[PDB]
Amino acid sequence: NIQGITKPAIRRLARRGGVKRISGLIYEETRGVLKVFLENVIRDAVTYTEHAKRKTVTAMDVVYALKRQGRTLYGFGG
Amino acid sequence: KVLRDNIQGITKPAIRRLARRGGVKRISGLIYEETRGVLKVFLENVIRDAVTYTEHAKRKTVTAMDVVYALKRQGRTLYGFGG
Amino acid sequence: HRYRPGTVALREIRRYQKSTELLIRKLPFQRLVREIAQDFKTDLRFQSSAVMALQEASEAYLVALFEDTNLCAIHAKRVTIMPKDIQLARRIRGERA
Amino acid sequence: PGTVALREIRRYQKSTELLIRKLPFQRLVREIAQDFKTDLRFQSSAVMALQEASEAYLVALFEDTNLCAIHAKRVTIMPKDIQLARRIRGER
Amino acid sequence: TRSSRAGLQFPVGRVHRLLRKGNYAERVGAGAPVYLAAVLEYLTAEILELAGNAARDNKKTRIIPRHLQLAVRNDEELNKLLGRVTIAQGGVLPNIQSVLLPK
Amino acid sequence: AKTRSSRAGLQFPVGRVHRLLRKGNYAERVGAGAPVYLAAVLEYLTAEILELAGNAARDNKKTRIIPRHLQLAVRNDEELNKLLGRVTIAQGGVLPNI
Amino acid sequence: KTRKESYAIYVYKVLKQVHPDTGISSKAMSIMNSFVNDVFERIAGEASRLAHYNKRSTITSREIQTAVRLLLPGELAKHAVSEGTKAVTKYTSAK
Amino acid sequence: TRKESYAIYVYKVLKQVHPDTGISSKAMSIMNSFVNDVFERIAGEASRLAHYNKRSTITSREIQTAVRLLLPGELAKHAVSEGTKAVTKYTSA
Repeated sequence: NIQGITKPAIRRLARRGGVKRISGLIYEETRGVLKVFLENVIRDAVTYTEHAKRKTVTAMDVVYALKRQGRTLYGFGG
Repeated sequence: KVLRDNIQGITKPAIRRLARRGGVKRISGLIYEETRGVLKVFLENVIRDAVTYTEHAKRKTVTAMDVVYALKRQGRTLYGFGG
Repeated sequence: HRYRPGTVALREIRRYQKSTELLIRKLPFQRLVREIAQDFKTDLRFQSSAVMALQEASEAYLVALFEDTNLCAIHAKRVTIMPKDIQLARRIRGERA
Repeated sequence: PGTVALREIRRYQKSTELLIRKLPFQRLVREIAQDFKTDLRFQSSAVMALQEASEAYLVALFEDTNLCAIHAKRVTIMPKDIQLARRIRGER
Repeated sequence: TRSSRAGLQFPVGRVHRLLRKGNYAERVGAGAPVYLAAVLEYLTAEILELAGNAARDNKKTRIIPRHLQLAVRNDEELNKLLGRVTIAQGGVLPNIQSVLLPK
Repeated sequence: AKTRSSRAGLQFPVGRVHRLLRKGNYAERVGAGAPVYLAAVLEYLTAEILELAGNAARDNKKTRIIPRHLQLAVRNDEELNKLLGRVTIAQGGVLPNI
Repeated sequence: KTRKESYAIYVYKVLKQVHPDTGISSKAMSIMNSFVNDVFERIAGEASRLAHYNKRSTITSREIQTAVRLLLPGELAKHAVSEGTKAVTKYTSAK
Repeated sequence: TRKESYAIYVYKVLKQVHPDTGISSKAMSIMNSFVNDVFERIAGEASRLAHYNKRSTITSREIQTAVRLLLPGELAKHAVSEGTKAVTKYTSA
């Protein structure tokens, strides 16, 4: 599951970030970091959804969560 | 009375003590001027916000509440002076 | 023939910095999101737009983190990012302790 | 060399009293404020709060600077360390 | 309308309503909606200006997110204002560190 | 008992919390359980902090809690240190770490 | 079918005011609308805090101006204040 | 004039927890600042939550979810338990 974030995908993300040379342990460290980030954001989004008494997490929940975390996102009904 | 070059009132021993409380052991020579620059930028931002709040209040004196509001604006909340 | 190690990397940097299409294929990421969500509440549904928002935010965050990591590695006279670079970057950011 | 550095580190990490002297700091703050608008007065507690915030900020910055210096297999903090720390902080 | 009376293109009434209904203060004056609408209109005018410029540079007629991202990040003050905003389908500016370049 | 704090078995003033909630433009109307809940949360947090602050003062052989104690307490507790991760305590100081 | 609102048409009118022979995509329209909403929220919140800080109950044009000067960088804030004062004066002209 | 403060309640809690311990003036001020800061954060999150659901009132449900968003794990859990226990006690009495 978590491993579905393929090593080459991390390579592409790094390339877009401006990295030239990548270490082997990077890939796993990135997987951990992404796991933590998704954990926090999805926790907040669910929290909102639970308070909305809905079984369907909405994009607005994600936007509000990202705003909470100081990572505001545009393009999904800000 | 005019004020000039006060930024040098931040003497080298003071900056050194600060770094000591920051856990720094060995300090390069050029650090001091960079530290003065950083401090000047920080003070310019905080006092800009504080003076804005003071102007809105139509007061000629800057109050501690102004400073605390400015700091909270900068994401640097401070306890111990009200608010 | 053969391209010297390190050139195709630069070419890929140029290629990817000019485009905006997402770099993680959608379905694995979506399954990861669903797995993570399940641990907070059972029998949940997601709007596709919500999944896209999550993917955009995460990808942008990772790209920024990689930028900072590359800066850290360069600071150490290095050209390869290593786990210590990411750890230092996050530490200074204030994300990790 | 270096022993008294550690001694000072311990001494100033034990205490809390302010490290920047009071009157130079007040003069600097008055100057900076003057350039933003003339004829301003200050409550001394406002100056003290400003100094507290400045010192906290500088100590945290120095912590990050030291972290950067160690990352470069060095032990002496140098301006580029501060620049890297502030860049990563997202400051400008 | 009141946008007409103030030479604005942004809806003054909408802003006045949202100001009341957002629970920002007990009472809302008359100038405030006009002023806030004017500032919003100016800011979006700046954004659209630079994004259209970028779209011209990229030889396109319709603005896509990438143009907005380029206009924001290339501009210092807009980049500062949107310091904590990630724009969907925005991408990043082209930037390669010196030491990474071939010798 | 007359005081709403006594009704809820709380030390904090539920009336003051109610007034503040209303005189702060958070919403048109305020429920009656929200002031109680918020006052109880505030009281719990102050108690949690004061416990560690008194322990720190005891470690320093002092009868009174001074800002250094509050700092030590917050910065030594992972969760409290996170809640106040972007806050500065006047005269707080820093934790001894080399 | 719910009648959800947005700023689309006024954004388009301004765009024409600045780049007559140019269009915009829906994804960018959404981005622009989100930016409008975010800036509105920030300025209104700053004005609200302004009111409380001074023990007053009204968000007037002055509160909006000072919130703008707090929230925006130097040059952008300068031009924002110019535009706001101009529009407010012109509105008080007409009736 | 009247400068309201949480000083008396903080004193009460302190003596409940540390009867043989005092608090300095600066520490009392800091505690007051912390109380006000947490109050504002919780209330603001609750207000956002009310707005996000097109709701005109803040109930203890909003406060609870705001706490769950704001506080860390163990802190949030214990604070929630305390809050709902106090709410139940208030309702019954």
